Amino acid sequence: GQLNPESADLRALAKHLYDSYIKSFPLTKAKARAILTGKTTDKSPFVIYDMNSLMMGEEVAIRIFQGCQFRSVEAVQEITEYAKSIPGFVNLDLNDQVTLLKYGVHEIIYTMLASLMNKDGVLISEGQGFMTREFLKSLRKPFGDFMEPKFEFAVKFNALELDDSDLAIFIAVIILSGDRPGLLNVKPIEDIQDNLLQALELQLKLNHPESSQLFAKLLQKMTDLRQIVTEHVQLLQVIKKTETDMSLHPLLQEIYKDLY
Amino acid sequence: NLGLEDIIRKALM
Ligand SMILES: *c1ccc([N+](=O)[O-])cc1C(=O)Nc1cncc(C#N)c1
Repeated sequence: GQLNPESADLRALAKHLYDSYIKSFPLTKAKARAILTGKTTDKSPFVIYDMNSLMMGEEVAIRIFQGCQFRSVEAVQEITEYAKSIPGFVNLDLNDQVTLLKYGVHEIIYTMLASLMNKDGVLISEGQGFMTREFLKSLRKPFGDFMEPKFEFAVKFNALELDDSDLAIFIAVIILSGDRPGLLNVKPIEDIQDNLLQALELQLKLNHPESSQLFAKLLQKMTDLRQIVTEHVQLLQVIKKTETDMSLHPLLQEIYKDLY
Repeated sequence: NLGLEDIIRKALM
């Protein structure tokens, strides 16, 4: 590789995307990791690890999904604002802009949820709480199965040790996916994505010397993101088919509305 | 998910 006009342009694109990402997304990976590693003086979340601690911290499934979707409107808007900053995006056919975002937002929301997760649990209530993974897994069916696949993904994705400057480019690559169904004009999308992929490959070489094949490993994570999104349909089918009791403590319903 | 499409379309305006 050489430092030439093309590589300098790819670094400028990376910086433009990082600056727009910081402007668009108040909750960054750096802020979430500072909380989760105890490297902050200011925020100490309450830990919810069992029914007792749940109380000390003071249709059901469909209500959860309606609630978390409503709570995720702000994220959808932030991702849309970010997309407008990707060079070329707003010049695409408007039908295609909507198609790219309507598929991409779910994958992006799961990518960013991983920043809030470690092997032990997930930040909730705007960083003020931490809900454990094994407590979520212990809840009665179908609830106890909702989040575990996301934790399995997050552990593997977080093992790549990406930072916010890496994530800004990766999220742009997700948005500019020429494979989405119903796209009218695939070539101009792939033209932008090719530029974004070049910028991502250079970013990961410069930022991760000790990683082998990080670019390929990161692109392969898109398979896991897609699987989780695709499985949401099956989860709705499981709910309708569940004949057992699906009551759930009101505070747990509120916690799940903060997830996805 | 027409609700989601409407959110995105409005946010693009
Ligand atoms: C909201 C809260 C909690 C969960 N969960 O625990 O599984 C899920 C949701 C939710 O509605 N997730 C969702 C909604 N629309 C699309 C996709 C995708 N892909 C996920």
